[PDB]
Amino acid sequence: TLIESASATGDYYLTIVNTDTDYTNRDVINATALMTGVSFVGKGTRKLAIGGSTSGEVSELRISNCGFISTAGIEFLDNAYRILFDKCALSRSFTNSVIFNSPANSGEVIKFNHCWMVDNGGPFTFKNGQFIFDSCSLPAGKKSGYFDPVVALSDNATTVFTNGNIEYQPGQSFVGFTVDGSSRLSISDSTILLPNDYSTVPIVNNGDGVVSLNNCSLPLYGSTTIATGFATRQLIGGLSKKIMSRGCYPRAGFITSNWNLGCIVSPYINSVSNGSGQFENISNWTLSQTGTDVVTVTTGNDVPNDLMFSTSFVLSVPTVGAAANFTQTIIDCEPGRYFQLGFWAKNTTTTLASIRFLDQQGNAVADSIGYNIPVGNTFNFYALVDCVPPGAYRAEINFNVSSIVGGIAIHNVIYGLI
Amino acid sequence: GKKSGYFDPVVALSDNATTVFTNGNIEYQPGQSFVGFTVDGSSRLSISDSTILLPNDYSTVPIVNNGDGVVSLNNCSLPLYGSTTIATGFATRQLIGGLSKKIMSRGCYPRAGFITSNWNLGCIVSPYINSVSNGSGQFENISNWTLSQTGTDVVTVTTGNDVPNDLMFSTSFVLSVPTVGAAANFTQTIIDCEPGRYFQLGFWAKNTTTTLASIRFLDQQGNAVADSIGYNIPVGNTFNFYALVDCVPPGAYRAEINFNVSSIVGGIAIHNVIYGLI
Ligand code: NA
Ligand SMILES: [Zn+2]
Repeated sequence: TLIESASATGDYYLTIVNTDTDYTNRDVINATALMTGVSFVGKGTRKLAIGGSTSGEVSELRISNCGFISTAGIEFLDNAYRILFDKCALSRSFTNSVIFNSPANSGEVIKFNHCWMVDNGGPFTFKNGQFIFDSCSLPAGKKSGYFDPVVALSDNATTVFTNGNIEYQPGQSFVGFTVDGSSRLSISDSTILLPNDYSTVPIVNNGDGVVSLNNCSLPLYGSTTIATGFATRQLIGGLSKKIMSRGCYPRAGFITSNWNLGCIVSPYINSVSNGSGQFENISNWTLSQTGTDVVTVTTGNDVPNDLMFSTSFVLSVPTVGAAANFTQTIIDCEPGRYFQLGFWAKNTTTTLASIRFLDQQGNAVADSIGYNIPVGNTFNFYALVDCVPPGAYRAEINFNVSSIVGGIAIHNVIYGLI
Repeated sequence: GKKSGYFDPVVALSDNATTVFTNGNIEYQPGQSFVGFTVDGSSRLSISDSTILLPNDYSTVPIVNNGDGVVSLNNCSLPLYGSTTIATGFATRQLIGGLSKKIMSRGCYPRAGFITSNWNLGCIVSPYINSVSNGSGQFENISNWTLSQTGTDVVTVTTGNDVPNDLMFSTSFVLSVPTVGAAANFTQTIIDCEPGRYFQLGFWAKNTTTTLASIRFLDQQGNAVADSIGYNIPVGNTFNFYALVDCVPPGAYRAEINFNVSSIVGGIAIHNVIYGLI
């Protein structure tokens, strides 16, 4: 354990260089390059530097069984790439955690293997570069009074997060990943664990950014505060529509009668069309009367927020005898795969929302799943995450209004596979 | 790169070998160009969460899939924009060569985006990721296509042998504009859309009229769910490959590939139209 003294000055406590600038010797030297078995305990003022404009290429360096605790971060300089952090701790950092400010001749396959990265007080700045997280855990929480330890991708950076855990402790709530410019984030075979009071989103996708989720355990049931102030109760924020998810599932299941506790992956995984009345008509929907009087439908400007749409459908029940079905079907079904269904609603009549799955001949292939929307004068988000049944060809979203004189505003209807 | 004067350092799978390439980088230095992976027999290659980086004058393909081989790409950064020399002499400007049609790709994307007005700089993953049918006139008719007149006189369409190469099809569509007043749309729609996932669109064209090619996405009721992406095909007397790689928009149910010809007496030969998800 190397504890930095209080009198230590400068910006760096350790700089890793290669005074051999010769090509012939590079592979010979870098094959055996090793730093192992040291815990560095800083005082939050000095960084670790890798490379340098005057250094030879620092690559294929194994940093194994090492700790970088309470430092001012790890900074990549010129000529630093393919560094292997092999089971290391990078925790309790001050001001910065990892600095990659697009240095020259740097960034190829930088891998964190089984790394413990928690309680940091500064961002992971990935301006370009290629970063791999494998069986890592982060962020747990942030250093109180400092900056969010966000993994911030910008320019043309890529980041893989696989076989790991994205978890926040109770009382911790901040964005963990941001994707900007033409950056890309891929998360696979991992768990994302959010405490009950988590009120933002773990991932924000901006610009030309891409986010892809693959066989991940997701917190899609239980919370009514996730993504407070976003377009929907969604796991991925931002306005970039380049969102992909396959094989993801609710962590420990989903109580299908409590759509009020549901969360979707993203509002852009949506094969519904005109799901918020943005066409200023009801194209892709049919309204089938079932009572004595006529239920009416219109498109209005009463919305919970205008982050995606400024319109909503409004179904009106003028008499106790009026009743109707408001229906759209979506040809987008893969049996055995989970789907997401979501919508905002403000209901003052009796509305039964349901989904069922039909085959190519229109036969229902399984029992429908219904949910009575609570009555009230506020918008609330509802979502269902469940598995597509065998034989399904098209999903059918239906709203049945009846019984009570009033109406329901329906905003941003969403259905897609995750 | 390769050792100068020696053999290609190709990763050559034969018989019943398997190979996984994950979390890594497949990159060639400037001035280096050779096939990096070959798949033969009943071998299988899977590439995941990796980058494939090709220099400016790279002129072949990094992967060749032969026989009963399988190649699968998963969430990879691909060089799909910028080069007109990739896969020189192959059936299309494609990243995977060979004749094996067992090609899969999900979650792949152009490395740093795609300037959607420059289809002349586009590259596709594979011509076998194709849900277009009769995309090259191989049926000797225009099944799955519609010709709709929009001007005076009549634009005509035939299938003929005018091709850039015979590696996949020996036929092409030929649209002919007889007068300056003639105009028509030549359209196929493909029900194969996953919102949020990238698509590939590609075709060979040799154009002496005014041809606006475009793709747009329609819902199940035929409404466009986003602005169409159009590309004016350059005029000339040579075949060139054009491609667009972009993201399927929300609400998309069917992709609509359209060629609008008008204005100039002449024609356009269209060869090996390709659309699929990657
Ligand atoms: Na269909
Ligand atoms: Zn893996």
